[PDB]
Amino acid sequence: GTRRDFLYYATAGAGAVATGAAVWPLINQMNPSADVQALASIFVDVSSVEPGVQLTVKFLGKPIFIRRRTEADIELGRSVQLGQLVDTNARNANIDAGAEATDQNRTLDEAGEWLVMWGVCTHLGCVPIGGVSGDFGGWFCPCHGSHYDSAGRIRKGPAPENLPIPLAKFIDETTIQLG
Amino acid sequence: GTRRDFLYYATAGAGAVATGAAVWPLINQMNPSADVQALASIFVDVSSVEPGVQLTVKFLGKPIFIRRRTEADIELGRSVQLGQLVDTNARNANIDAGAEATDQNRTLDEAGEWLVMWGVCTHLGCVPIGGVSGDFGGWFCPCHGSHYDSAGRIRKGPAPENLPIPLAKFIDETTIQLG
Amino acid sequence: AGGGHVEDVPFSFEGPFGTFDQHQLQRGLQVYTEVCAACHGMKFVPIRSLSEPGGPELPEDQVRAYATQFTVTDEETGEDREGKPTDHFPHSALENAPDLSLMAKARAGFHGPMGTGISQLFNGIGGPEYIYSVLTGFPEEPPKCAEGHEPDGFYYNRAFQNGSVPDTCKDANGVKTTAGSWIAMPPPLMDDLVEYADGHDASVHAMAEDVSAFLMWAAEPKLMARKQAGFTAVMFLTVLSVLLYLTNKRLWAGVK
Amino acid sequence: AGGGHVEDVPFSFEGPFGTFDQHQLQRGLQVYTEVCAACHGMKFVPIRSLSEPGGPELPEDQVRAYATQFTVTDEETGEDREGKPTDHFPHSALENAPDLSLMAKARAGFHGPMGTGISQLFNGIGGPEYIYSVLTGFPEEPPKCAEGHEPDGFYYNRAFQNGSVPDTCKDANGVKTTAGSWIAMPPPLMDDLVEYADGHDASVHAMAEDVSAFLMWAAEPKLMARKQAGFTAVMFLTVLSVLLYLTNKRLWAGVK
Amino acid sequence: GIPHDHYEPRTGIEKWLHSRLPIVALAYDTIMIPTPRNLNWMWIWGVVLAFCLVLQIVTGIVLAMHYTPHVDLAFASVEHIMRNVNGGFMLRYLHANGASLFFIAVYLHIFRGLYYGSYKAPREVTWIVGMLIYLAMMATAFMGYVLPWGQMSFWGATVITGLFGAIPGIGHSIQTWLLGGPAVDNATLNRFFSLHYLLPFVIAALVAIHIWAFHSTGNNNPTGVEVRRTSKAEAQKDTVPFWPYFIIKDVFALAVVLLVFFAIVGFMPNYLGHPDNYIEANPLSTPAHIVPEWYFLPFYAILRAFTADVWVVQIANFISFGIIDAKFFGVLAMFGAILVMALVPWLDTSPVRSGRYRPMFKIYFWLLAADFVILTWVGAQQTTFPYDWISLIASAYWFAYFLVILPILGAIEKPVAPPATIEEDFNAH
Amino acid sequence: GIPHDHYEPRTGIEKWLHSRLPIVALAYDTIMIPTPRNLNWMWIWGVVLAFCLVLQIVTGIVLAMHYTPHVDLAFASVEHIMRNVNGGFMLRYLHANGASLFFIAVYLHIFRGLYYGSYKAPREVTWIVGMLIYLAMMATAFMGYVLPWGQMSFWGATVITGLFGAIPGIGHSIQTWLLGGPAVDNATLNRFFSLHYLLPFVIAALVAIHIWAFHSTGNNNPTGVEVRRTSKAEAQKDTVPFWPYFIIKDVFALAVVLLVFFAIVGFMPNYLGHPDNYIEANPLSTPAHIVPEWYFLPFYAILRAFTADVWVVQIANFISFGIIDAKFFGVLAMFGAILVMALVPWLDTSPVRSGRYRPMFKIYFWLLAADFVILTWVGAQQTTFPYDWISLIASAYWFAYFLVILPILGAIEKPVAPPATIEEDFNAH
Ligand code: HEC
Ligand code: HEM
Ligand code: HEM
Ligand code: HEM
Ligand code: HEM
Ligand SMILES: C[C@@]1(c2ccc(Oc3ccccc3)cc2)OC(=O)N(Nc2ccccc2)C1=O
Ligand SMILES: C[C@@]1(c2ccc(Oc3ccccc3)cc2)OC(=O)N(Nc2ccccc2)C1=O
Ligand SMILES: CCCCCCCCO[C@@H]1O[C@H](CO)[C@@H](O)[C@H](O)[C@H]1O
Ligand SMILES: CCCCCCCCO[C@@H]1O[C@H](CO)[C@@H](O)[C@H](O)[C@H]1O
Ligand code: FES
Ligand code: FES
Ligand SMILES: [Sr+2]
Repeated sequence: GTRRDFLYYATAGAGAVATGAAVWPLINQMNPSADVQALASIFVDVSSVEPGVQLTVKFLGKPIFIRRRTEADIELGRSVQLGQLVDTNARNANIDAGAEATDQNRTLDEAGEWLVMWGVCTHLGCVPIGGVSGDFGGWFCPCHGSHYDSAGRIRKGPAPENLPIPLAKFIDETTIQLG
Repeated sequence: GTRRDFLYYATAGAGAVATGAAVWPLINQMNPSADVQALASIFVDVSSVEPGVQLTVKFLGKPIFIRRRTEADIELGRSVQLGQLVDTNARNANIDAGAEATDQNRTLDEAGEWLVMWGVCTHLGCVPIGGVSGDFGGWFCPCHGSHYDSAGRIRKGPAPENLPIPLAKFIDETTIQLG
Repeated sequence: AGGGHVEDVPFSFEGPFGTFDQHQLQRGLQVYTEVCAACHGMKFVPIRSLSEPGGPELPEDQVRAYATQFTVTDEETGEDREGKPTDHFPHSALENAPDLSLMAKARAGFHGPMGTGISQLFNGIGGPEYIYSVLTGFPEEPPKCAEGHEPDGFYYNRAFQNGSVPDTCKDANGVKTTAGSWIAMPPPLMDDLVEYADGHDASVHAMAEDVSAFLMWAAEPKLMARKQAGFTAVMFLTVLSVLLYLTNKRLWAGVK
Repeated sequence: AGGGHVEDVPFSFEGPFGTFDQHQLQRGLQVYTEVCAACHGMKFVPIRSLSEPGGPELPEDQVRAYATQFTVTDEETGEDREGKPTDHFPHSALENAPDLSLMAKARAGFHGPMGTGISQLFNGIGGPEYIYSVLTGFPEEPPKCAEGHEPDGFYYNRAFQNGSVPDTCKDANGVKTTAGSWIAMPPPLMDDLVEYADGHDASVHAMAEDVSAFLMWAAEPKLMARKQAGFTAVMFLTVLSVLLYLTNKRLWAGVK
Repeated sequence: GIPHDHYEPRTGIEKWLHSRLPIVALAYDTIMIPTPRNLNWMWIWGVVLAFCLVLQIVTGIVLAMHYTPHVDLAFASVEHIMRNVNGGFMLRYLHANGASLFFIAVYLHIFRGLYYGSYKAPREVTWIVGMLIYLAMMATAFMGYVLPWGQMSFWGATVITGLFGAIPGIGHSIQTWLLGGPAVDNATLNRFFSLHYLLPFVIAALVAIHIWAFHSTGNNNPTGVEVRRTSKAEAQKDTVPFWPYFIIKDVFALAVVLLVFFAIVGFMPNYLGHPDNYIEANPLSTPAHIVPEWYFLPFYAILRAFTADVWVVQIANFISFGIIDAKFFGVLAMFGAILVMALVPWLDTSPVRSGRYRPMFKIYFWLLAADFVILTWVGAQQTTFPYDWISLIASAYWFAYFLVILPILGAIEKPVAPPATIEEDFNAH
Repeated sequence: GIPHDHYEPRTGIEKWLHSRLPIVALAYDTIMIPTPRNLNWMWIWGVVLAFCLVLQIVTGIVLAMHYTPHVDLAFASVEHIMRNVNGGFMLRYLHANGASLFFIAVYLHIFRGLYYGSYKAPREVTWIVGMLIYLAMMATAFMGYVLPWGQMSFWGATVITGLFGAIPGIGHSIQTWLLGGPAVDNATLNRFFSLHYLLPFVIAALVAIHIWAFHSTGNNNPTGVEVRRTSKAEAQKDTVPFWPYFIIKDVFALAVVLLVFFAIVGFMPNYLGHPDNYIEANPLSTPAHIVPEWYFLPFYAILRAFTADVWVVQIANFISFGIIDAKFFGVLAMFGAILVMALVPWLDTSPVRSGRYRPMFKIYFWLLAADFVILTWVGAQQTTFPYDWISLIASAYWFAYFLVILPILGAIEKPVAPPATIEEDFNAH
């Protein structure tokens, strides 16, 4: 019956498993190690940040932008209509994933003075240049030419989305906790 | 005529030179680089060294022993006759290459208080153990069992030679310049 | 130097099915923190690993609190800060106190017999046994041969073999008479020097076994994972060998 | 940002047979130490290279004396000490002042034309020309478009192209009108700021040309060694190609 | 194979070795293979490529003896090589510019193949092995360029790894796995170093198979007419043995190539480089003018030519329900441009081997060569008008050549009669 | 060679490929080679060695993705692997214990050859290629052991490089060149790293020639009687095709070896190691009990056995006017122990292939196997009495076996008749 046909199948099946058991750990060693998986929040002192200054800080190997926006930056941001935006999602880890990209939903405070976001261009990961650059009074990405406005929303170029906003909150009067 | 015989020799000879010119720099890059060639002298503070203390210092990646010898060390060293030593050369860079391995030619000073030498076993380069170890009141090499006496001279074991003495001199009352 | 006699402790983690006792590792962490840490560091052990499975397995909030006691120089800032779990334990505060991160593997307690290696083959390398023997091997009186010949700043220990020995403690050919030798570490332990929360006993014996076990985990944090993997491969390869045996047998039948 | 125009300086080291002027490199070294070193470092240059052939070639006693002025932290000791020739030049004192070790190679002064690369192929990359142009390109009056719109803490420079520019200096599509942009470096030179020992003139032009040559050597210290080898390889291969040409021709002769 | 005379051991030492390991028999039969007599200077690029691999390997091993793959030490260790290691400056420039020589040579090697039909039957395997080698080369050169850890290294790595983040569904996993974390960091540098060392040996194994491939079929020649194999008599009128006739001719060409190459390395070693890579990697600031190495520019231009406004992109987005956006489309286009070239034996439907006897083909071929140069040039330009259109027309022609013209050409073209034999063409010269 | 059937393409895909690249014909003729039917369990160690080489290579490539060759970071990078890298503890122990498995297998592989006469004609080339592989293995393993930069790493490197300082005249130059300075330092670590990566690929290339060598001659077998090649009829009575009969027999044996190997790695991964290599390199202090890895111990024992007091050393010293002192004599003895084993085809003067039919030979061989075990053991002891003598008698016998016994035995021994054929021997078992 099925006694002499089955041995050559069961043996080959064990060999296939053995190869897979050898191959998976060879792949997973390149996945993030325990030292990387464990990187935790950081705190940034901000008392020294005047309006019109962007503070740039390293977090998870990438830049984080902290701009204390001026009156001009804030006025421009609220003046943009939703239907004029490339991406109408807030891209904000602190609120609903579906929240809309109004200027109020892009800042930590209700006054809209403190803009905290990942300084990582959403096209292919470069750093946009700040100091009121580009055609929308915000940031300009020199790698392939994306323009962001004064609230960090994408308006022009290859980038598909607004600069993502990390988990961020004032822990006290003068300190922001990222992550 | 020598017109058709010379080209096949001259062409191959040029090829031989060209290969050699390419191989030498592949060997010579492994010879000491300019940062290594440039290593210069160092200075050691000794004011804290009481008799019976060995100061151990790194110099050119190897240990240098600076021992302030006691009375016992000096008496034992001076009591050895030349014909009783395995290696009768002083191994001292500061004097003639032919000087004899008398205790006087093994110390920096006439009082015989300051013994400065490479702590590098002349067998295969291990570090002899200091203080008062071995069978000759000196140093013991744990790698293959060489015994050195109170003047650092080889007396027993596989090591062929006395521990070498580097260029060393007192720059002032309390500082020795090695190299 | 040489090898010497160590006390054969029956640690839970020994044997192919051996595993760490979680409470013992926690007690040993307390002993390291309250006693050894004053002089010894663990510069290769990430503090966050006190939460990782297969160790003391402390809540991550406790570990976050534990890491604060260390003053760490931040890498980016360059200014001092409270410690985080992502930091390592500090270096040894005392310059000649060796780092204990890998001590349980950098020492062998079992040797021989004729340098055949058979002793280690059955009893293991013996590092945590060795550590235990040093913590335990401090006698109140030194050997009679050195009553008043002890090197200053050194202490007789039964198990320590790399220490100096007075001339009066050597025989006529210079071999030392004493079981051990003189170590620069003063006796660090003493009965109930630590107050365990669960009321576990804190004799020098108990703390020495607890801290020896903790230091085995600090050196081989993945011991349990390694054995699980060994078992798995061995059970697999038993099956695989049998199947390959029957295949080989049933194949050669049409030949001999 | 973009590329721009640089003054085509005739540096001695340019051309296949070009070589450094030893006295010029020494003058440039004096400028670097007395002016630039206040803000800029050269963290990749070993101090001992001031003696090596193909550079300033200072006597080793002078170089030994020069190295003393620097305060170096010994790695093993951890305590501060006087500099040695085996130490590198210090890091930049000013955090946003770039390191000048490789500046003469990390900048291109010649670009274009239609991104065909023909300009660099004939005129070189132009790094020392660029450095010269920046040191020269500080005008007393800014461009008319920013009469009273200068960012505070910045200075207009003709050759710097990566700087910010006032809103009033851009056209309707936002591209800057000015030849240059605003740099955070204040004009570092001024007539006779340095007193050269050999009496060489110390106009802003002269110091800028001298220190640009020095910065080319600090960036490419082995330039002269590289060209001797280049000449040699080309001379070998010219001869070898001729011999291989005659051989190939005389071989195929017995076929066609 | 082709009819030829075989090896025979003569010395007493040769008879001894040949009866145990016939390695001498193999070198003889390899180096004495009858090769078509009428090969022109476009047949040298195989030897040039072979030399480059050895040059890169030998200088590479040496450089790795003094280099540290750690973000705190990598850049400094290369300057240590340049300044302190005996001849280190020369070994470094040879390795860097040697990569450029490696890539000028393949592209000339490839376009030779595309013209003379060295990819059409029976040479598909040679061609496919070649395509694998080319893919390995690009992967090798990329990771190599990261090791100095300059600004182009770091940000070039950021850009190129972002390509893989664009794959729907699995993109973010692939990107993290390649990076070893959330960003280009030490983990990325450390693993690229291991793979930069490994892959050149994989390339060598592929080249070994590559060489076996055209020895099995015999070399193509400019006429596309195969060597006559019915007898040794008429094979010799079409051929001469590889040694000495084509060994010395290749070695000569190599000496001329190296003359130019050593002039570059000796006198303008940085022309083909980017100055921003003499600046240390800064994860917080990006050079304004980041640009790839010239040998990646054509394919880079293809990637960035397909933006969201492109009409063909908007159809892809509509038909794919939003899955295929411009970012991912550009990635498909880039690997798609190489793939259609890999498939050219099955896209070129003409039975005529050599493009020399294909009047319409010559036009489209030389447009492709011009297109490749155009593509290289636009890759280094900005994406503004007109370069955005120039890159769209250039990308467009590349796919048209392989996917439309070549299939169509093989069913329309009127070819010229080739020579009867290789012998006929040679005597006329 | 042996008479057997050749490949014939059957599928249309097979006919297509065979007419372009006969790689399937090559793989078929290889895996179906007629192999003597009467091979015993000592013929498995070739496959184990093949497996080890892949294990070392694959685990090695992975480890280099996380290791840093710098004295300040090397030891820390290995602990980073052990604690943080996914599976890093297992990959490290596999590579470390894998070297031991690699080396137990060669010694068993070698002594198999020494007993059954697998080195005698026509198998000298196979044997000599084998000796080069062994040298490459030793060189790879030495440099590999240095990379963690523990105390044994540093001082083992100091000792082993000091051996080259013992060469008269040129010794210090070779030593400085290997070290890159006055002492074992970073330059040494950095170059050992590059070379540790390279040499396994050189080994792989040598193994290809190795397999080509014994495929050209055919495997030796336990009787030493070669397979009959006069007809296909009688070749089949002496042989079976390698696939499936010996593939499956080897894979079975390999699974059993790995069962044991994985128990070591899983349950006693440090048994075969030295605890002192878990201590960071200290260039100023030396462990008291430094001892080499077990696979270097026998030759190390030979090296230190020839001291200045040994009568034969003192004659050498006097006759050579002092050039050959004990240190260098021991170095000559050490490489000499390996060399006489390479020359055994020309020292074994017996025409009988297999030692199974050599009564006196069996005695001296098993003494050599015993001597080798003894040599390994004394290698780990101190050089005091009696070990100094045990290592002198053991070293003496090693050289006596190859240089005196084996030459003399072939002109004195009265061997037993081997079987007429392999078939006769197989049926009797
Ligand atoms: C200072 C007051 C110490 C404290 C508390 C502890 N240790 Fe210690 N230790 C100290 C010194 C100065 C040394 C060096 C000893 C020498 O002779 O070199 C040590 C050493 C050790 C060792 C090494 C023994 C060996 O084999 O080399 C071990 C295993 C060790 N220490 C363990 C240990 C433990 C577990 C401690 C807390 C219970 C502890 N030490 C505390 C100084 C001090
Ligand atoms: C490391 C890279 C390479 C090496 C060492 C190499 C080597 C060679 C050599 C020596 C030849 C014979 C001489 C000649 O015709 O020039 C050859 C032929 C050839 N190679 Fe390559 N090559 C390489 C890359 C490639 C690539 C990238 C391709 C294709 C995409 C390719 C395809 C071919 C073809 C089609 C031939 C013609 C063979 C014939 O006419 O039968 N090669 N190669
Ligand atoms: C086909 C083979 C190879 C190719 C195409 C190649 C390509 C490159 C490139 C483009 C660089 C960047 C150089 C620079 O910009 O400075 C590089 C760097 C480097 N390569 Fe390779 N390489 C090859 C083989 C190797 C091998 C086999 C090794 C090592 C054994 C090696 C070692 C290095 C090292 C150490 C660097 C960094 C040092 C430097 O930048 O010069 N390379 N390689
Ligand atoms: C990575 C190292 C090696 C590999 C993969 C390898 C592989 C093999 C294999 C697969 C065989 C087939 C029959 C058998 O298993 O005996 C073989 C045979 C043989 N090997 Fe190796 N070997 C290695 C090292 C060596 C060494 C170090 C020596 C000798 C010093 C050696 C000498 C031989 C001999 C004499 C034969 C028998 C040839 C014959 O029967 O014709 N090999 N080897
Ligand atoms: C094929 C034969 C090989 C042998 C016999 C060998 C042997 C060794 C040995 C004995 C060690 C010391 C391991 C320890 O005890 O800690 C080692 C370490 C190492 N080997 Fe290999 N190796 C081989 C191939 C390779 C290859 C191809 C690589 C490629 C990268 C590699 C990478 C390493 C690395 C990175 C280390 C240091 C990390 C560690 O110690 O675990 N090895 N090797
Ligand atoms: C040399 C080079 C390179 C080489 C081959 C490449 O080919 C690919 C390799 C892998 C994946 C995709 C493409 C890509 C870049 O490496 C590298 O970082 N760059 N630089 C660069 C600059 C801007 C954007 C992207 C890259 C290269 O040119
Ligand atoms: C692994 C090992 C080793 C392996 C093979 C060797 O073979 C040789 C390599 C080079 C030259 C001569 C022999 C040598 C050392 O390398 C190493 O550090 N050790 N340890 C050691 C300890 C004391 C003295 C000398 C060495 C080895 O065993
Ligand atoms: C000898 C081949 C089988 C090896 C696996 C047997 C299981 C080993 O198990 C080990 O035994 C050691 C003492 O024997 C102990 O020190 C270890 O705790 C234990 O893991
Ligand atoms: C065209 C291939 C041969 C190139 C070698 C020509 C010699 C180039 O020479 C170089 O020219 C550059 C200016 O173009 C100068 O900047 C360099 O100093 C000079 O070495
Ligand atoms: S990366 Fe910012 S635009 Fe492409
Ligand atoms: S190294 Fe000192 S005795 Fe051999
Ligand atoms: Sr026990």
